[PDB]
Formats: sequence, C-alpha cells, structure tokens
Amino acid sequence: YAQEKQDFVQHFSQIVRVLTEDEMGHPEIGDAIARLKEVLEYNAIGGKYNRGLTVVVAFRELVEPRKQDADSLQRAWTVGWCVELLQAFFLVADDIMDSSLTRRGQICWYQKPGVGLDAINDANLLEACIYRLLKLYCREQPYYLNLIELFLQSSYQTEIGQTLDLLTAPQGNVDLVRFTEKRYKSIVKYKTAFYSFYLPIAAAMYMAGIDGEKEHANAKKILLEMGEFFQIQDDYLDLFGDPSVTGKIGTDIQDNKCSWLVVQCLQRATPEQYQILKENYGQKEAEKVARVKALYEELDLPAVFLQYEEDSYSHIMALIEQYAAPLPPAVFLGLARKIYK
Amino acid sequence: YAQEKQDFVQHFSQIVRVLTEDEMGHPEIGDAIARLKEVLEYNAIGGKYNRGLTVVVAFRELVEPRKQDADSLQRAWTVGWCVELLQAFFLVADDIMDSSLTRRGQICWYQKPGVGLDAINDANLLEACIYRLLKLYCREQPYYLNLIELFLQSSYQTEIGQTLDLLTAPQGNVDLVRFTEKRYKSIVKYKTAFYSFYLPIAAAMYMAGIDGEKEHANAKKILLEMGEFFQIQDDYLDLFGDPSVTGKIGTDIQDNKCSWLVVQCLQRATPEQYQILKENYGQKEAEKVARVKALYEELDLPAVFLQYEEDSYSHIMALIEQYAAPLPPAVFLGLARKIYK
Ligand SMILES: O=C(O)Cn1c(C(=O)O)cc2ccc3ccccc3c21
Ligand SMILES: O=C(O)Cn1c(C(=O)O)cc2ccc3ccccc3c21
Repeated sequence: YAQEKQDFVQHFSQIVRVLTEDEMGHPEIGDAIARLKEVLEYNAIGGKYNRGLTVVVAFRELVEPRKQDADSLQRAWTVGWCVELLQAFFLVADDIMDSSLTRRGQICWYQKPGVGLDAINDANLLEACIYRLLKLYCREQPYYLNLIELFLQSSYQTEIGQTLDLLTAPQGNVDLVRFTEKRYKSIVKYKTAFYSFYLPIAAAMYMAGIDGEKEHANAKKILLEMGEFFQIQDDYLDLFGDPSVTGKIGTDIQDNKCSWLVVQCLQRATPEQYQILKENYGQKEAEKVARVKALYEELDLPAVFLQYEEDSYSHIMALIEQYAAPLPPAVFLGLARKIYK
Repeated sequence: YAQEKQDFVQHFSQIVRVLTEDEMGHPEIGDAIARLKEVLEYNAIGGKYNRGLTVVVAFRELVEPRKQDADSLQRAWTVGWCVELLQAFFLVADDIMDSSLTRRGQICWYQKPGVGLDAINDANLLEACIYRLLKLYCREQPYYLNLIELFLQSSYQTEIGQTLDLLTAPQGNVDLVRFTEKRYKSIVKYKTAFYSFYLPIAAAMYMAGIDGEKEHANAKKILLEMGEFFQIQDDYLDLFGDPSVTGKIGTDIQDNKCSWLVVQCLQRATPEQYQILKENYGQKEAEKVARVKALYEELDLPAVFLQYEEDSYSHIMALIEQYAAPLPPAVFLGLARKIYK
C-alpha cells in the first residue's frame, strides 16, 4: 500500500502543471495563477493522502486490468487528487474558522505573514480546482456528470455538518447540554464520514461504471458506518492516544469539542461528576484538563471504547457480508483493516 | 421592468421553502437548515436583483412564448435566483476579506454578534445552494450540465479576479506602481464582468437551447465590454457621483482601490502630482482624500470619463450590430440602456 502512496504523490506535480496553465492564452492573470500554485503546494501536500489514494486503490479493484490503460489510470490519479483538493479546501477554511495555529505540525496557511483572511479566497480556489480537473480529464467520460454531482453533494453535506458542529460547540459557550449522542452521530456523518469514506469509493465506483442507485446506497451504508467508527476512534486517541505513534498531542478537551469521549462521560456521570466536567471542560491549564481526563478513566470510558471497537468491528463485517455484493468485499475490507488497526 | 422585479422577489419565498426542506427525511439536521434559512434571508435579499432578473428578462426574449409554460418560467425564476446566490456568496466572503462594516447600508453578515468567521461556512453554503436548486429544477433538462459548468466557470473566474485584485491592492501596501490600466481591465474582467454580464445572458441562452460555442463567444464579446464600462462608471460615480441619486457615499480613495480614476490620474500626472497622490491615497482624513479628489479634477479626469462614456457607448452599439445576430438585439440593448443611463 505504502508503495502506491508514492505513485500518488508523484502525480501531484502534473496536477499542478495542468492547473497552473490557462495563463497560456491568458498572460494577464499570471500573478493570480502563481498564487494558485503556491496555494496548492502549501495546502494539498503534507497529509497522509489516504482519501485520494483510496480512489485509486478502489479503482483497480473495481475495473478490469485490461480496461486499466494508461489514460484510465491517469483519470483515477486525478479524481483521487480531486478528493484531496476537496479536503485541502475544508481544512484551510476550518483552520481560519476556529483560529487554529498549526496543521500537520506546520503553520496554518491563513496564519502566514501576508495571507491572513485572503485564505478565504484561496480556499475557494482549491474547491474550484476540483471541477477544472474533472473537466480537463473526464469531460468525455460517461460518468462525468456523476462525479461533478458527487463532489458537489459531498461539499454541501460537509458544510451542513460544519454548520451543525458550529451551532453545537459555540466557541465561547460551554453548554454541555447539547452534546447528545444523536447530535454527535449527526455531526460525524455529515461533516466527516460522507466525504472521507463514501466519496472516495463512490468516485471509483462511477469511474468503473457502477452508477446504480442501490449499489451506491449499499456502499454508503457500509462506508458511513466505517466513518462513524473512524471519528469515534479519533476522538478516543485524541486523549488516551499514545502521542508517539499518533503524530501529535490532543486538545479536544481544551476546545470544548463535542467529542465522543464527552458524550459518553455525560451519558454517565453523577450530578457531581456532571458539574465538575461542567467546570474544567475548556480551559488551557493542564491541571484542569487532566482533571477531566481523570474523570473519564474513573467512568471507565477507555474500557467502554475497547468494547465499542470490537462490537463496531463485528458490525462492519456483518455489513460487508450483507451489503458489499456485487462489489468485491476486498474494497471494503482493505479499508476496514487500515482504520481498525 | 420594475414590475417584473416584483415577481422575481416574489419567488424567493418558494426558493427558500424548497431549499430549507431536506430535513424532511432528515430531522437530524434541523438546526443546520434553520441557520441556512437565516443565511439566505439575510444575504440574498436587499440588493437590486438586476443580475438574476436579467436571466428572466433574457429568457423571455430568447424563447418562444408558446414555449414559455408555467414550468419553463419557473426554472427561469430559479436560475436567476441562482445568479443572486452566487453573488451573495461572493459578497459575504468579500466583506470578511476586506473587513467591511456595512453592505447595502446594513450590517455585514459576518459582523453580526455571534456570526463572525462562521460566515465563511455560511458563504460556502450559499454557493452550494446554487447546485441544489439546479438539480431540483433542471436535472431533467438538456442544458442541465451546461448550467452547472457555467456556474462553476463563473465561480472560478471571479475567484481568479479576486486573487488578482488582492495581489494588486495589498491592504497595508500603497504601491501605486502596480495600478496599470492593463491590470485594471484584467481585474474588472475576471472579478466583475464575467459573472455580472456574461453569466446571466449565457444562462438564459442555454435555457433557450442556444448552446453554440460561437454564439456564446459572440455574446461574451459584447457582455464583457459592457461589464468593463459598468465597473469604470462605478469607479467614477464612487467619487464624483451624486450621493443622493446613487445610494451611498464612496470610499475607493480611502481604501487604496485600483480604481479607474487612479489609473487615469497616474497615467497623467507630473512627478509632483505623482508623489502627492502617493501621499494621500489611503488615509481616512477627509482633508487628505479631498486632496486627491481635487488632483483628479485638476487632471480633468471627469471630462476624460465623459468622453470615455460616449466613446464606450458607440463602441458597444457597433458590437451589438456585429455580434448580436442571430440573437435579438433587444437582449443586449435592454442591458446597455440600463447601464449607460
Ligand atoms: O489518514 C487518515 O486521516 C486516517 N487514515 C489512516 C491512518 O494513517 O491512520 C489510514 C487510512 C486508510 C484509509 C483511509 C480512508 C479514508 C480516510 C482516512 C483513511 C486513513
Ligand atoms: O444593480 C446594479 O449593481 C447595477 N445595475 C443597475 C442600477 O440600478 O444601477 C441597473 C442594472 C440593470 C441590469 C444589470 C445587469 C447586470 C449587472 C448590473 C445591472 C444593473
């Protein structure tokens, strides 16, 4: 897998070439295109590329190898990068909205000297680049319109999710009462699971000619569920994670996030435990956050997670058995294996 | 005309109804949809509606009246409102980027208590609403894909323009040297003229079945030129405008805008006039701005505008004669009449 991830990053350079070149018939806009190039190179590079890579892996497993000519695979590479650009667009914008300082250990684009709120237009350009690529590489393909609509629906759903999330954790408002499990699962589904798990596989499906509404509804049932586990596990690792094997240290408590952990804690917790979480959930002081962390362990949450994970794992297998056909189960199982590890 | 503008605003209420109702099968997202409703009603209402209205006017003049059934006209109403939503999206975002205080005399959405930078996601939702409407009302139409692509290209071109503009007038940097006429016309074309004049007419064209590349290239030649005059005249009225008949007072000098006025001034101006504009172009003090205003009149700019306008007017007529056919010239002349007045 981590060999294919090399050929994927490899293609970025062509993606950039093809995008930063309508200045050919239009030298007028050269300065703008140069900024676009810089936006792409700062923001589309430096993550794990797993979503876009999933398009390519899925594509191979879905389409005949004798159908996999140089051009087909080229479009697979481009659509996966389209997923990554959709992500880069969300992240640049999300970083501004919640005033983050760093992303991928690195300085947030909007925080760089001389960028600031201009990053809002930068973010929008990242979104537009998706549709320029699709038209450049897929205009003639029969699934063309399908992919445009899929990308657009994924944008809209993520944005609804971001809204839900922003209503839910108004930065400057610690109201633990709106952190229900039902609102949690609703936020994970729209803001994270649709574009992170359904979109990549759906894209490869359409590219492989599988446009059937039932097949997508079935692939969606599996992927949304995998997405829900993914975020739940991420909320768990944020805190109890091993900061060495993860990649950074977590701050969900220090940000009043509607984390899975805190939904669980509140779902339990005597009314004294209620009002001591309602006391430390937000501040930057390591004494106050480690207090809640403690209250979590005291409620055995890490245990109820480890139970949840095993239950979640058997549920997803039951889902693959039931709803994978006639797609090769490998397409879902390859994913499950990498998320649940 | 100002009777049709009534039936257009009238339709907004249905637009909102149809948009704020996927919560039907999805009560989970109710709070998000309510925020969307509030975003639409604050931001899509309160301007002059001329761009969207142009779609409808153009549609009637392009398609047979016996082809104009209740459903056709319904889609015309929706696509025009789609233009308005594309605009509301740009404006909400542009207001944040240059820290404006008011828009349409009213408080900028992002400046309202409790909104702030969340308006970035709000802006994106406005954009997404375009494509939800197009799919809801035009999915089955043969020009469906054409309109998606037209809206997407209009987004991308406006965004390139906004980039060009932001590179050009770095708020915090008064370098009068990058205010060339060529950079000016390049900024007006991408950021303003494509979506303001080409998009509305192009949309009606596609809806009326006129998808021919040459016809659009010809309609584009006229409309881009009309757009250039529109912005140039707007830059002129910003300052020398009569604040009573305009609608508000101008600030282009107080903002270091790459205005037509200042491009002209610099294109003239002895090197003492160079360095006194290079002295007052930006500050808020009414003494320093009225200084430049004076320097403008001293260079007779208002005269060279009045010459420019007449020349521009005959040029556009020559363009309509040449490039309108086989479209009814009324479609372009109705526009010209309202802009040049
Ligand atoms: O990259 C991540 O954010 C998490 N992740 C990891 C990881 O390195 O932890 C592996 C892996 C594999 C496939 C994925 C598909 C969609 C979304 C995330 C994925 C993913
Ligand atoms: O609304 C405006 O910003 C300027 N304007 C006016 C005005 O009331 O000044 C009339 C009018 C008519 C058609 C238009 C088409 C596209 C863009 C702007 C238009 C427009």
